[PDB]
Amino acid sequence: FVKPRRPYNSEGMTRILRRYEEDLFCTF
Amino acid sequence: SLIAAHSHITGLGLDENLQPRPTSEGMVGQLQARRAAGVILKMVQNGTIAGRAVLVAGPPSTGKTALAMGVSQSLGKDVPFTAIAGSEIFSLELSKTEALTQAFRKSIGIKIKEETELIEGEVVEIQIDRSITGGHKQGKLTIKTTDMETIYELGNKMIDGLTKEKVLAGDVISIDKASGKITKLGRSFARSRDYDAMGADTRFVQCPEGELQKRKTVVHTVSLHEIDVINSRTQGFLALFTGDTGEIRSEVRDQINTKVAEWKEEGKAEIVPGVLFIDEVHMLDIECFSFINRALEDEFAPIVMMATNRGVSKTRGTNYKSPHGLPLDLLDRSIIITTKSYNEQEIKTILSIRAQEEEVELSSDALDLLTKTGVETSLRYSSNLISVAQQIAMKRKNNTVEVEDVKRAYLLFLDSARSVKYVQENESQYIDDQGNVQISIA
Amino acid sequence: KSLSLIAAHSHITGLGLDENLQPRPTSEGMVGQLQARRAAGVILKMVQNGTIAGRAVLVAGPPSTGKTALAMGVSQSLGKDVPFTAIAGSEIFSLELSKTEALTQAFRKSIGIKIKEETELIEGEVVEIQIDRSITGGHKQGKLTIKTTDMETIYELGNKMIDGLTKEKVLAGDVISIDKASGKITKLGRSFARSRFVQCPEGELQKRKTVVHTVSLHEIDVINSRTQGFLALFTGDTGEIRSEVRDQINTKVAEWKEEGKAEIVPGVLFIDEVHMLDIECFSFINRALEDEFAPIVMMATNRGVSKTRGTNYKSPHGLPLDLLDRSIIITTKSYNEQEIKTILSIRAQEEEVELSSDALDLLTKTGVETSLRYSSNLISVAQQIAMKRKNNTVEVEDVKRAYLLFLDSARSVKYVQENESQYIDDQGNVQISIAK
Amino acid sequence: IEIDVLCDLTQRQAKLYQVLKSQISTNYDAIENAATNDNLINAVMQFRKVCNHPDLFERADVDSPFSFTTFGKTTSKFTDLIYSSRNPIKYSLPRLIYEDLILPNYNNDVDIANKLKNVKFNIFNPSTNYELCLFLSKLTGEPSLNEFFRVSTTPLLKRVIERTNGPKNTDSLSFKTITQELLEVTRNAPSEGVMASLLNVEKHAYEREYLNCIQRGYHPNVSAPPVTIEVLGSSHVTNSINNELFDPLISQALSDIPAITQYNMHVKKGIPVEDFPKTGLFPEPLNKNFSSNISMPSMDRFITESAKLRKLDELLVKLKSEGHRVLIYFQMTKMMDLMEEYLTYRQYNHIRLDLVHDWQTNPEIFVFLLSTNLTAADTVIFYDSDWNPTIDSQAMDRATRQVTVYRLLVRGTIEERM
Amino acid sequence: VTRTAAHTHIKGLGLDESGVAKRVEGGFVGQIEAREACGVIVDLIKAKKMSGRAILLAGGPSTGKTALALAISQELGPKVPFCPLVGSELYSVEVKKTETLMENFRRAIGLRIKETKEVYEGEVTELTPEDAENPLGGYGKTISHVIVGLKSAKGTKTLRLDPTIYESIQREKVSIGDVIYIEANTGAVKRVGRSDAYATEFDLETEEYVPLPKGEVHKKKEIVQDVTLHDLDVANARPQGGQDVISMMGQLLKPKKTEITEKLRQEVNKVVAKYIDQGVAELIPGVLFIDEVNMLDIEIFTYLNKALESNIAPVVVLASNRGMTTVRGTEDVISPHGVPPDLIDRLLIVRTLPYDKDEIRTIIERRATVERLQVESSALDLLATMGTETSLRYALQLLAPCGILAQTSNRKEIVVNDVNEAKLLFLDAKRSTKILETSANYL
Amino acid sequence: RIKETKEVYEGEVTELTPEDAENPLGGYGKTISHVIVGLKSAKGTKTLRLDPTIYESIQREKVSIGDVIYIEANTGAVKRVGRSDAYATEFDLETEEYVPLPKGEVHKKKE
Ligand SMILES: Nc1ncnc2c1ncn2[C@@H]1O[C@H](COP(=O)(O)OP(=O)(O)O)[C@@H](O)[C@H]1O
Ligand SMILES: Nc1ncnc2c1ncn2[C@@H]1O[C@H](COP(=O)(O)OP(=O)(O)O)[C@@H](O)[C@H]1O
Ligand SMILES: Nc1ncnc2c1ncn2[C@@H]1O[C@H](COP(=O)(O)OP(=O)(O)O)[C@@H](O)[C@H]1O
Repeated sequence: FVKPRRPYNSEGMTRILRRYEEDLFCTF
Repeated sequence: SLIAAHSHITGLGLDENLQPRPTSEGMVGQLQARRAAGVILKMVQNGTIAGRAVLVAGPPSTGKTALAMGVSQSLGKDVPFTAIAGSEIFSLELSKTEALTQAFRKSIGIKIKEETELIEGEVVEIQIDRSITGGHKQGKLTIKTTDMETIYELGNKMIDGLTKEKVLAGDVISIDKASGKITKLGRSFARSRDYDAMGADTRFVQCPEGELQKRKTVVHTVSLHEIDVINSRTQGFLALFTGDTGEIRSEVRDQINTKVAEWKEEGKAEIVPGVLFIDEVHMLDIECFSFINRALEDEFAPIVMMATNRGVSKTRGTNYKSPHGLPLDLLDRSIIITTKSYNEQEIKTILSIRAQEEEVELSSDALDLLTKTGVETSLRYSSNLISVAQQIAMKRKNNTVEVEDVKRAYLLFLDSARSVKYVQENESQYIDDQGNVQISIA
Repeated sequence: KSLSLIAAHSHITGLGLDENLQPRPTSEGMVGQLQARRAAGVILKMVQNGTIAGRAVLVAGPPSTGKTALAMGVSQSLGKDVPFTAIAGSEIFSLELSKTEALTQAFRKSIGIKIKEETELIEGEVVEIQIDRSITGGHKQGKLTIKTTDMETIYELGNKMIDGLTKEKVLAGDVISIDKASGKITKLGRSFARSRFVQCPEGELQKRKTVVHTVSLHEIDVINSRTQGFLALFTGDTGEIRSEVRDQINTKVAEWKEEGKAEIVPGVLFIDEVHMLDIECFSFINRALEDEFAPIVMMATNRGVSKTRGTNYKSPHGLPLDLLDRSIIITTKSYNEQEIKTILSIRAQEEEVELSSDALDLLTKTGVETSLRYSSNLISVAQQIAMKRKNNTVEVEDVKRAYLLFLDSARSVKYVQENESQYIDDQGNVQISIAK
Repeated sequence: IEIDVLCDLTQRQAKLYQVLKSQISTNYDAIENAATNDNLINAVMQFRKVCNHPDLFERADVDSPFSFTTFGKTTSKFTDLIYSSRNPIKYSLPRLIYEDLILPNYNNDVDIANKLKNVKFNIFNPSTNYELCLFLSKLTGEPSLNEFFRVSTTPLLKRVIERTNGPKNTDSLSFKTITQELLEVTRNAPSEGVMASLLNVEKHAYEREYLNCIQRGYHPNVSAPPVTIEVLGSSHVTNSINNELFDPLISQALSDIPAITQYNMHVKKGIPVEDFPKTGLFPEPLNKNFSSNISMPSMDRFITESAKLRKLDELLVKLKSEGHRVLIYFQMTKMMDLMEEYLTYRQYNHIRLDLVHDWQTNPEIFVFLLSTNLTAADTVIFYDSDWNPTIDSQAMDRATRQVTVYRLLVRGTIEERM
Repeated sequence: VTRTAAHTHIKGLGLDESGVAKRVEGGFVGQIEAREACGVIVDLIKAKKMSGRAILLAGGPSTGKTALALAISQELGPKVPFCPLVGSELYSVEVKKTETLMENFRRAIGLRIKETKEVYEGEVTELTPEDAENPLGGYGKTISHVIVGLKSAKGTKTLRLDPTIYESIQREKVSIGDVIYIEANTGAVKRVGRSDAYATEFDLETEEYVPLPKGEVHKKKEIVQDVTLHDLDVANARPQGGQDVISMMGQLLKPKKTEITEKLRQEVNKVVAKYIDQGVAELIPGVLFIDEVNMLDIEIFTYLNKALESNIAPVVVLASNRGMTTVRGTEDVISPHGVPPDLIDRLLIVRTLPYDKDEIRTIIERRATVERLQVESSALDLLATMGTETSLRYALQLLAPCGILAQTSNRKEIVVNDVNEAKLLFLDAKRSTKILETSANYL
Repeated sequence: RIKETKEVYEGEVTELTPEDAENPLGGYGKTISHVIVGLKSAKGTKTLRLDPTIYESIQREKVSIGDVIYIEANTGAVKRVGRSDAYATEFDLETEEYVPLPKGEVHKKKE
C-alpha cells in the first residue's frame, strides 16, 4: 500500500506563497 | 587566446608503431627522445606501475620543455599533469617534505562514479516557511510537466538556491539532485499582471513533456590532495584555494589511502595516475633528493619526469660536485633521456613554424638570414626578432617582412655575445664586482 | 601504575651508602665508583638540607662510565615530593621560545612550594534514594540513606544536591564520595554485592583529610600571567612570560614563607650533554645561579678540550672557564673486569635471563675487549636464540651466535675500510656495479 | 557440469588473514597440511571463519572515536539525560593560590591595580584624552567618542559577536576599496551576471565537482574534553569554571533559537527582533556526512566485505532472471543466520531448514538454506566447499531438468590449496 | 590488474621454525645472515618486554635494507604499529625537530582498549521545548528543557534534556521523522537519516532512508578500539569532543603542532596504566623505522641518546649507506655510517652484503613474474650481464620499456632485440656521465 | 575591461504602504499582496508596484517617509542613501546625514 507522507509542522513561522496570479507574504 | 612559447606543439608526432614523423604536431627532429617519450606515454596510459623516475638531460635550447608539453598534450584530458619548478618547494609555512608530498598527491586522480536524478518542469506553486529571525527554512515546491505533477519537500539549501536567481511561479527550472544546482531555463506562463520592479526579459521556452524525474550517471575526477585537504579540518575547501594547508598530519593520509582502496573495492571509484614534471631539478636540496628516493616506492606514486641542463656541478646542501647536479642514489633509480643539438634545417623549420603560429608572413631571404643568425647566435633570439620585425614592417605600411626590417631589428636589439663584447671594452662605465664606477665623462 | 617495560637504568634504586656516607661495594644496583658515589651522597645531603641555593656540580668522565647512573641514583634517593627536572642540551633550541626563556622555565620547574590544607568529605555506601517530583518539576524533595561499616544515617536533601545526584546516576549499592563545598560527587565503584568492585568505607562518615600539595614556581608563573591559562602547562604554549609577574610571584612566595602558610622545597635540575649549549646559554647560566630561588644544577659531559658552540676556540669539557670556575667537579673512572661481570650479572637478573658461568665469562671478556653496552645488548638477544632451540639457560653457543650475527664498532669499521668503494664517502662517490 | 568460481580477497579479509598468520608465529605449513588432512583444529577454525565472512571473527559495529571521558554512567514518566562528560586527568590547585592571587581580598590589590591600569591610565579615556579621541573620530568616522575606550577593554570574541554595522559619516578619512566595492555588489546578485559570475569561482567549483554527495574519509581516533581543574572546598571555583566553559553568550551564538520560542517571545511577550540574542554563527559543514565523527554500519559494505557474498550476489541476479530454484549449502549455523538476515534485507522468497513437500509444491520460493529428497532443485551451490566425496555425493544425490553445481572459491587461501 | 612499485614481491623473511633462512623464500634471494638477525629482532619485539633497543642496517646502495624493513613489518603484522620515516621529515617549520622525534616515538606505541558505550537511539516522534521565565535576563538560556520522544523496535522512551545536549541535537539538524543516535559518553549526536515508515520519493536532498533500529532505546555496547599514545596526547593538547565552548571552538581553529609537555605525557601514562590494571587495555609496542639516518644532524642524535633511555621507548631500526663520513652539524667529527660514536655504542649493527650474477638473474626473474611479463632465456642473460655491468636497479626498471616495445610489435615475449632497443633509447648514470665529461657546453 | 548595464530606481520616498490582500490567511497578521512605494526626484515622480518580499528589506534598512533610497532592478534589495536636504532642520540635534535630492528621472539605464 501507499506509505503516508511525512508530517509537516510549521508553527510560529512566516509564510511566502507564490502562485500564478498573486504572491502573498504572511508575517507576524 | 594569446601566443606562448610552446603554443605550436599539440602532441608528440608519433605513428601507431611509436615511430616519429620528421614533421608532425609542431615537433621537428629529435627522433630518439620523442620515441622514448612515447614509451613513457604508453607507460602512463597503461597505469600498471608506479614511481618511475625519468631524467631529461641536454644542453640549453634543445627541446626539453617542448618534449614535456608534447607529453602533456598527448596525455589527454582528465589525467593530471603537475608542472613545478625547483624553487617552489621552499616555503615559510610548509616544510620541503610536506611540499613534495603535496606535489606527489596532486598527480593522482580519483575518478568517482555518481548516480544523480534530474527534474525539469514548470513551477506551479512555491510555499516557503521561515522563522522570525530567518535561520530555519522549510517549504514545499509544486512542479509540473505535460503529463505529471508532484509536490516535493524542500530544505535550507534548496530555498537558498531558489531565492537566488528568483523563480516566480511559471518559470521552467532544472534541478540536479546530487550537485544541488537550480538552473532557470526560461518562462512559459506569460503572466499578465507583472509588478515591474525589474527589467527581466526572460526567454519564452516550451513546457517540457514526458517523465518529470530522470536518472543519470555522471563521472568526475578529483585529486588525492584535494580529498586530504577537505578531510583535514572544518573549512578545508577554502584552503584548497587560499593554500592554508599547514602540514597535514599523517593519520589523515593513512585513513584516506585505506578509504580510497575501499572505494576501489566496491567499484565506486578508480585511480588514474599522472605525470609530475619537475623543471630545473638541480635547484633542490639534498634532503629533497633523500625524500624523493623513498617517496618513489609507494603504492600511490606518479611518474616523475625531471629536466636538467647542467653538467658536473655542485649539489645543493653539500660541498661536492655530481653529474647533472644530482646525487648518485637518485641517478641509480632513474632512466635518462639524452637530447641533442640541432642542424640548420631544423632551425629553419622551427622558425617557419613559429612564424606561422604568430600569423606573420616572411619572405625567403628573410627566412635565410634569420636561419643564419639563429645558427650563429641562439635560436630563441631569432624567434624573438620575428614580432619586432613585423612591427617594423607594419610601420612602413606593408604586410610582409623583408631583409631591411630584420636588419633594423638586429641593429636595434642586442644579443648576449654582443653585450659581453660591449661591456668588456667599457668596464669603467659599469659598476664592477668591487663597487667601483666612473660616472663623470671627463 | 607507572607502566614500564625494562629500561637501561632500571636496576638502580639509589646510592648504596651507609649512615656515615660510605659506599658499599654493591648496594641498590650500583657497583664500583666509590669516590663518585661519596661525592653524590654529599650533594644529596646538600639538597636535603636545603639551606644553600644555586650551586653547580659537573660530572665528567669517559663514555660508558656511570654518569647517568649517578644521576639516576640521586633521583631515586630523593624520592617523591622533591622536584627533579632532567633535560638534554638540545631541548632548549626552540622555535617559539628563546633560549634564556627555556632555561628560565627549566630552572623554575625545579623549585616547589609545599601547602597543607584540610577539606571535609563524606564517603560511604548508598542504601536508599527517595526523590519526589512535582508535576512541573519546579520543587523537588528527597531523602538519602547512606552508611559505613560503623554507622548509618539519613539525610534530607536540597534541590541542587538532588540535581547533582540525578546527574551522575547513583543507584543503591554504589560507593560515592561527596564534597559539600564544591558539589563534586565521584562514584568510587560498586560494593560487594554481585547479585568496578571496592570495599565499603569504615570509620566516621564525616572526615577531615589533610592533603599536602606541591606546586612548582613555573605553574604559579603561568597561572598568574593572565595572557594564557593553565592549559599551557599541558599544551606547551606559554610564549615568553614577562619578568614582572616573576617578581610578584617571588615576593608573594617570600610573604607566604614569612607568614607560615607555605615552605620552599628546592630540587635538582639535571642537564645531560651540557656541551651542546651555546655561549649565550652559559652566560645566562652563570648569573641564574646567584638567585635565592635557584636549584642545584647537575651537568654531565664526556668531551675533552673541544670547541665551545657559538665560538671559534677550544675549552676544557666544552665549557668556558667562567662556568668552570663556578663549579665543583666529580670525576668518573673506567671499570675493571670484576665490576663489568657484576654489572652484567645484575643486568641479566633484571631481564630475567639465566646465564651459565662460561657464558658470563665470555660476555665479560667481550665487554673488556669491546664495550659494556655491547655485552649488555647481547645478553638479551642471546635469550631469543636460546629459546629458539627450546632451552632456558643461555649457553656459550648462543653467545657466539649473537656475537657472529650482530657487529660492534671495531668490526664494522674494519669492514668499511676494507670495502670502501661500495659505500658513499665524503665526496659523494660510490661504485654500485660488480664488474669493471 | 562442475563450475568453480574464484574471487580475490578483500582488504579487511587480507587484514585479519595477515593477523591470523602472524599470531601463530610462522607455522603455516603444518597448518595447511593438517587442514588438508581433515589442538590445530581450533587454529584453522578461525581461518575458515575469516575466509567465509569477516563478521564471524569480529562483527562490524559503529565507527566512532575513542571517548577519553569519565561521565555519569549506569551500572545495570520520563528520564533525564544531563551532560556530564569530564576528563580523567585532574589538575589539583590549593585554595591559597586562588584566594591570594586571583580573588580580591582586604590584604591584596587586584582590583585597585586593575582600575589604575584599565580606566585611569587608559589613553582612550575622554575624561583625560579628549583630543586623541577627537583625532581618532575624524580618522575613523565613528559617531561616538567613547567607541575606542569600549573597543580597547572588551575581549575579541565578544567583539565579533555583538558587532553591528552601524552608519558612519561621510566626512572622514575611511574609504571603500575596490575589493570591497566588488564584494558589496554581488551579495544578493543572481546568476548569469558578469560581475556576479567573476566573483563566484568557489561555488561553481563546488557545484561542478559534486561536493555535496561525497563521503568522509577521515575521523579522529581519540576525542577528549578539556582538562578538569579541581579545587577542594570552593564554590567560587566551580561557578567560575562553569561560567567559562558554558558562557551563555557564545553558546547562544554557536546555536539557534527554536521557531516556536521565537514566536512566543516576539508576539506573546513583545520582545522586538533587535533585542533577540545573536544566534546562528556556527559554520556550515561541507556535506551532511561531514557534520559528525560517527559512522553507522551500512548494508552495502556488508555485501562487499565478503568476496564470496559479493560473487553470490552477482550470481543470484541471473538465476532470478532465469527463474530457477537454488540450493545453498553450509557447514555452520552462524553463516546460516547471516545469510537469512541478508536474504530478508534483499526480500527474496526463502525457507530455512514438513518443509520438503512445501518446497516441491510451491515454485515461488527461490533459495533453500541447508546444512551438510528435493527433486525440484535446478541449481545447487556449495558456499563452504569441501571436496570430501562422501558428503558431496549424497548432497548431489538429494538434488529431469539440467543440474549445475557451483563452488565459491577464494584465491590465495586454504581453500585454493584445498 | 594490480599495481606494483619497487616492492610487494616481498612477503616476509622466509625463515623456518628454527630460524634458519631458506635461500629462495618469501620473495627474498640471499642475505641469509641478515634475515636471521632480523628474525631474532622480530622475536625480541614479539617478546614485549624490552624498551629502547636499537639496531642499524649498514650496507651499500641496492643491497636490501628497505626490503628487510618491510619484511620485519610484514612479519609483525597489522596489529603491531610500524612507523616508516625518512630523515628529512623531522625538519618542521611549525615545531622544533626534537618534538617531531618524540611525536614519532609515541606514535610507534599501540593500545587496544575495550570501551563500553551508552547509546540512546530511535526515530524522533516528538520535539517540544519548554520556555524559560525571563529570556532576556542575561544569565541563562532561552529554553529550559526539551522533551524528545524516541521509538524503536519493541520500545518507546521519553527523554528530558538539558540545553547543552539539545544544542548538539539541533546542530545535527534533526526533525520529526528522523532516526538519530545519541552518545552519552561525550554528548555527540549522529543523525542517521530519514525513516522508511513514510514515503521516500518526495524529497530533493539526496537523503538515505534507514529502517527502525533494533533493540531497546537505551543500550550498553562494547567496542574494541585501536589507538596510539600520540592520539591521546594530541586529543588532550588540543581538546575537541566536548560540548563546552572551548572544545566547541577548537574544531574551527586551524590546527598547529605544539610542544607537548612532559607533564601531559606523564598524566596520559597514568591513565593508560590505570586502564591496564583493570583488565581493559593491552599494550602493543611497535617499531620506528628511520631510513637515511645520515640526514640527521648532531642535535637529533644527542636527543636520541636521551629518548632511548625512557621506560616506554619502542624498538628503533636505522639504515645508512655511508662509509667514514662527517656528521651533519659538525666540522671535524668523522664517524662510521655517519652516526656519532655516542649512539653507535647503543646500537647493534647488522651487515648487508652485495650480490652475485646468479642472485641478480633470479631477482630479475621474480621481478618479471610479479610485473606479469614473459622473458626469453637469452634476454635474461643479457639483462643479468647489464645488471653486473651497470646496476641492478637499471636492469630492473628496463623491463617495462621492453614490455611496451614488445607489445608495440604485436608480441608477448621479450626478445634480445627489445633489450637492445631499450639500451639505445634509455641510458644509465655511467654513459650520461661520460657524455657530460666530453661535451661542449655543460650538457 | 568590463562593461555592464544597470537599471536603477532612486529618489525621495513620498509614500510607503504595504497593501493587504483581498482574503487574509488565518493565524497571521499583515498578509501583504504588494508594496506601493512612491519615488520623487528632480523633474520626476513615479509610483511603483513591488514584490511583498521587498518589505523585509524595507524594515531591514530602516526606511521611512522622507529618505532617499536606491532600488536596482533584478535584485530589489533597497539601501538607504540618506535623508533629503529639505528635511534638514526639523530638529535642533540629530545625526541622520542629509544628502541632496537626486537629479534626473527616477528611472535610468546607465552603461
Ligand atoms: N623539436 C622541437 N619542436 C618544436 N619546438 C622546439 C623544438 N625544439 C625546440 N623548440 C623550441 O625551442 C625553445 C626551447 O625549448 P626548451 O624546452 O626550452 O629547450 P631546453 O630543453 O634546452 O630547455 C622552445 O620555446 C620550443 O618552442
Ligand atoms: N657503577 C655502576 N653500577 C651499575 N650500573 C652501571 C654502573 N655504571 C654504569 N652502569 C650501567 O652501564 C650502562 C651505561 O652507562 P651510562 O651511565 O649510560 O654511561 P655514561 O656514564 O656515559 O652515561 C647503564 O645502563 C648503566 O646502568
Ligand atoms: N634480497 C633481495 N631479494 C629480492 N629483491 C631485492 C633484494 N634486495 C634488493 N631487492 C630489490 O632491489 C631494489 C633495491 O632494494 P632496496 O632495499 O630498496 O635498496 P637498499 O638496499 O639501498 O635499501 C628493491 O626494489 C628490491 O625489490
